[PDB]
Amino acid sequence: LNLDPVQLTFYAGPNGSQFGFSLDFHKDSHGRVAIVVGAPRTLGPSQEETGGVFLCPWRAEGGQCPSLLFDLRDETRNVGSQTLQTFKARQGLGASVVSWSDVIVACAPWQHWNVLEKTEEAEKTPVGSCFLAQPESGRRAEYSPCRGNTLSRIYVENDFSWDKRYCEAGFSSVVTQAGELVLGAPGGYYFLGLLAQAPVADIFSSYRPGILLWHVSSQSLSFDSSNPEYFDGYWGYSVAVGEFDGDLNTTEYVVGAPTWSWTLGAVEILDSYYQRLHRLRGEQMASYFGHSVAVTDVNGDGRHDLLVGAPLYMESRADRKLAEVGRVYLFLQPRGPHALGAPSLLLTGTQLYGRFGSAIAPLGDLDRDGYNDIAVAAPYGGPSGRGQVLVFLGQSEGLRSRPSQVLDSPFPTGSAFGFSLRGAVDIDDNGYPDLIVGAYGANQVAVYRAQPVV
Amino acid sequence: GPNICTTRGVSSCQQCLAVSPMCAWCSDEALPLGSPRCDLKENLLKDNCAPESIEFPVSEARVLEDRPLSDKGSGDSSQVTQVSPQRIALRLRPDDSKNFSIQVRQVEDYPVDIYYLMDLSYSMKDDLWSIQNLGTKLATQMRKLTSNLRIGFGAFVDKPVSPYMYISPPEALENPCYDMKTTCLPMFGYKHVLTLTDQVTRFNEEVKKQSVSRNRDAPEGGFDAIMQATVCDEKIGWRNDASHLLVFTTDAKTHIALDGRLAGIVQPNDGQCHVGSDNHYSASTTMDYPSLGLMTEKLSQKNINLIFAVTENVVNLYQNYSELIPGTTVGVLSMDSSNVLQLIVDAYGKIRSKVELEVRDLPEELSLSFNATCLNNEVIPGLKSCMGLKIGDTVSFSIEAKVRGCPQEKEKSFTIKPVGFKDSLIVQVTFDCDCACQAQAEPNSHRCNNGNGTFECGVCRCGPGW
Ligand SMILES: *[C@@H]1O[C@H](CO)[C@@H](O[C@@H]2O[C@H](CO)[C@@H](O[C@@H]3O[C@H](CO[C@H]4O[C@H](CO)[C@@H](O)[C@H](O)[C@@H]4O)[C@@H](O)[C@H](O[C@H]4O[C@H](CO)[C@@H](O)[C@H](O)[C@@H]4O)[C@@H]3O)[C@H](O)[C@H]2NC(C)=O)[C@H](O)[C@H]1NC(C)=O
Ligand SMILES: N=C(N)c1ccc(C(=O)NCCC(=O)N[C@@H](CC(=O)O)C(=O)N[C@@H](Cc2ccccc2)C(=O)O)cc1
Ligand SMILES: *[C@@H]1O[C@H](CO)[C@@H](O[C@@H]2O[C@H](CO)[C@@H](O)[C@H](O)[C@H]2NC(C)=O)[C@H](O)[C@H]1NC(C)=O
Ligand SMILES: *[C@@H]1O[C@H](CO)[C@@H](O)[C@H](O)[C@H]1NC(C)=O
Ligand SMILES: [Ca+2]
Ligand SMILES: [Ca+2]
Ligand SMILES: [Ca+2]
Ligand SMILES: [Ca+2]
Ligand SMILES: [Ca+2]
Ligand SMILES: [Mg+2]
Repeated sequence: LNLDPVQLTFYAGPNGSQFGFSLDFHKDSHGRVAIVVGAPRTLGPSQEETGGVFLCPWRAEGGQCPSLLFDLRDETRNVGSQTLQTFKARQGLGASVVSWSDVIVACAPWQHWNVLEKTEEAEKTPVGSCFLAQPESGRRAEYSPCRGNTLSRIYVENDFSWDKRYCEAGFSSVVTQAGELVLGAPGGYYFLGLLAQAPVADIFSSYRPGILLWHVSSQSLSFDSSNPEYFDGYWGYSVAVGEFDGDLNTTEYVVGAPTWSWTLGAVEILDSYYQRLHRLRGEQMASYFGHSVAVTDVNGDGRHDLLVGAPLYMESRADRKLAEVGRVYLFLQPRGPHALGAPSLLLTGTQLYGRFGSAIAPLGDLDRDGYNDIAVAAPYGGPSGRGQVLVFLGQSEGLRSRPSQVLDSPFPTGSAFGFSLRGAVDIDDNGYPDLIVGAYGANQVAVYRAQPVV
Repeated sequence: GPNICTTRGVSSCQQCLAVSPMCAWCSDEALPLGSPRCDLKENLLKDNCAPESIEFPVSEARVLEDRPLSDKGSGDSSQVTQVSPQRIALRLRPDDSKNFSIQVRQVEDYPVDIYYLMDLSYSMKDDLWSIQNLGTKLATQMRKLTSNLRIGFGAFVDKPVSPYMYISPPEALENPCYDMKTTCLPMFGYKHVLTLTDQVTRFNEEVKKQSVSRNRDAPEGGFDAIMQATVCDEKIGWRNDASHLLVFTTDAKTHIALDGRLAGIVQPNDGQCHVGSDNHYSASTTMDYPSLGLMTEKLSQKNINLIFAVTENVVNLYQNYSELIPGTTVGVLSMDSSNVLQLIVDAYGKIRSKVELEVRDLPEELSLSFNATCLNNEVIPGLKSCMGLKIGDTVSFSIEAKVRGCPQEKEKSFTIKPVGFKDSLIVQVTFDCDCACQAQAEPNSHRCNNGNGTFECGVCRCGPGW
């Protein structure tokens, strides 16, 4: 409602770097808010795409940002009569970024990995990898839970069970308030999808440079399966955390699987032990139900509610014709121990191929009426197809069926305005939560500041 | 007695006709002061109104093009008529309605294009050997139904990029089957092999030189191939006046839109042709898979009938996709594609077993109603689609147009076309709301309040500005 669409702030990065593919707010040890931005196609040392991360200080004028430097050199270690290899070429560093405390977690879902033993090999595959940084101290660490030293022959003999060679860890990410990094890996277990959890502190204290393969005893990966419903389900395309069991000492995980059960799609709520609590099933095949998930309490009963985006949902129209527009589903958590029922609300896009639901950002309380609100992106919506972000306000009964405000893309066509979102943080310290929108197609980030209500 | 035409107490000839389709207007001078000039045409002549001064438009509907339905689609330069009449002239007065008929025929011996799009992933290794004579055998079977057959061939696997593609060792790029004891082709997304031609033995010989490749993940990028085979008109070689059959065969799941992000691909599919002179899809590694809605748009745009010829283990999958892509047919494929021939013949018959009308550019104020006549002269009210038809059958529909009031523009036109058909009925509408006596009005007439008014159709109207 009260986001200022007139006086925006623009940060920008190199041309063709996809600056703004991922973003998040970041507070230093002194509470000073900044913006971390991922640029998965930034050039490395050998003039080859490797990705990069930027840490943008807050300035109402915007402008350029300094790099958050990580190691971009390929590594090699000859140990145990084997040869370990990391390949950072086109790894996509910055394809996902997230901030917790004074720590940044930038991930390269397509960093490749191989192991050589004489004439055999483990196969050069995208295990993924995440880079962790404490900017103030300069501390650095890594986390690649899917690296293995098993050879190709073994997987074949064991029928490709527990095959984490194509995890792409870091595809999606989130950090619990307790400090536990949860990575989505939609390619784990031969494209079934897995989750990988581990405390940030243990990642840092157990990491040394050059080891490549090391143990993180406190980590916890999810489990393989033989159920064909999970095949090619990309379990971990998106991830979020919340409280859905009533026990405040336990943290529950929300996981998106947009191709679960033959492209039907599903979202699953789990405990920290990956034991399934609930499962929301897609409404339409190939709609990519689960592409984006969000957790926030919208009706002000203290119980987190769940939002799921199906950007490719095809709405029904006259004369038996369908129209891809996208759709978002709202699930309100019931009082006490009960199962999440049918959707409480269906928000559907309007612009053809607009992909309404591609991103869903909790905004906090934007208008300060006591109910938290959200923002939904249509990266190719709007009358011009340039992109659109729609705001929906919370209410006692859930959300409003119509948007209170619409942000049209200030960028040219193809900017993917809204592909990434993040809100619920006050960057200018005016008492109102603000919104940052990414447009990787234009290599820019747009900051909308919330002002008092007119 | 008094009726709605008089009791309404109209002011002009235009307002008179707008009351009801039955009203009329008398523009004669010699008319009593008490007698109304807006009444039934029977009452005006009864009151000695000059016949030439009577304005009474009648809603009509006369044909302009009424070619006869062709008995054979063979021969000709596509001078084949399959819809009659092809054009009519409609005239409606306010709030009236007129009906008319249209005939549609599933012409016999109509040309056909069949493009064979085949999965050549390693899972289809034994399927290639069962279609080496398909071209000649398929010619023998379609020869019974059409004298103009053209067939072509294309193949696909998946996006040649990690993780779909094996990238180690270096030998695995040239030979994906390197770790085993066989050679297979380097991986490829989609490659056009044979343009639609009537030389069926070119199909056989091109097939006999094809071999499979090998990729990692079970779902295959066959939807990229469906898009390119649809939007690359000149390269596949679809004919303007012919049935377009796109036979899609596979034994596995398929990749869909937004899957490409597991290879670093985020760019949406633009729906444009990207098959160069090398006959390979060049946007395979840079452009995401297409969506079901975008596929439907280009399939409907190019009049392509998609046929999912998949194995038992994925029929339910593609039967559910077929429902999200109307006009699509599904058939069950044996584990070696031995029955692909009868599968096609049955699909072509099922395709031409329906006639569904479609309306384009219908004005807002116009509403249509349909009554179908399928099978043996059996009327089916409120229906605009027949089913269970056979080649050579003929159906007809009765249509009624109902206009609401009078629009601004007095001439518009819309089209009635069956789904997938070339010919169509064009309806030229003309809204007759005005009176001919308005074209001979007297602005600033001496008869109307010392020139303060206008005299038209035998009455004084207030001029502009008043
Ligand atoms: C292609 O599309 C078809 C049609 O949509 C899919 O088939 C459906 O699959 C779903 C899920 O597997 C089925 O839903 C289940 O229905 C069961 C009862 O169905 C009865 O009624 C139908 C009416 O036609 C009969 O055909 C059927 O034989 C039964 O008599 C319920 O028992 C299920 O509920 C249970 O499981 C769910 C979780 O899924 C729980 O939430 C419930 O509480 C409960 O425990 C469920 O509702 C549906 O019946 C199927 N329809 C048909 C016609 O078969 C295919 O799966 C799909 N295939 C592919 C490859 O995409
Ligand atoms: N629980 C798990 N961790 C797990 C889940 C699913 C799979 C899987 O889908 N495997 C299918 C891989 C596949 O089908 N590859 C294709 C690639 C291609 O089509 O070229 C193939 O060659 N399929 C062949 C050979 C084959 C290869 C691997 C496994 C079985 C069979 C066939 O189905 O005949 C594997 C593991
Ligand atoms: C479609 O069929 C309906 C009903 O069979 C037709 O409506 C009838 O028309 C006659 C003749 O004008 C009337 O006497 C009846 O009262 C109507 N019955 C209804 C409306 O239920 C209708 O005219 C047909 N439409 C077309 C376009 O042929
Ligand atoms: C309208 O229907 C009548 C039957 O009531 C029919 O005689 C007439 O031909 C139809 N109109 C046209 C233009 O065919
Ligand atoms: Ca809990
Ligand atoms: Ca709630
Ligand atoms: Ca609010
Ligand atoms: Ca603010
Ligand atoms: Ca594949
Ligand atoms: Mg295959």
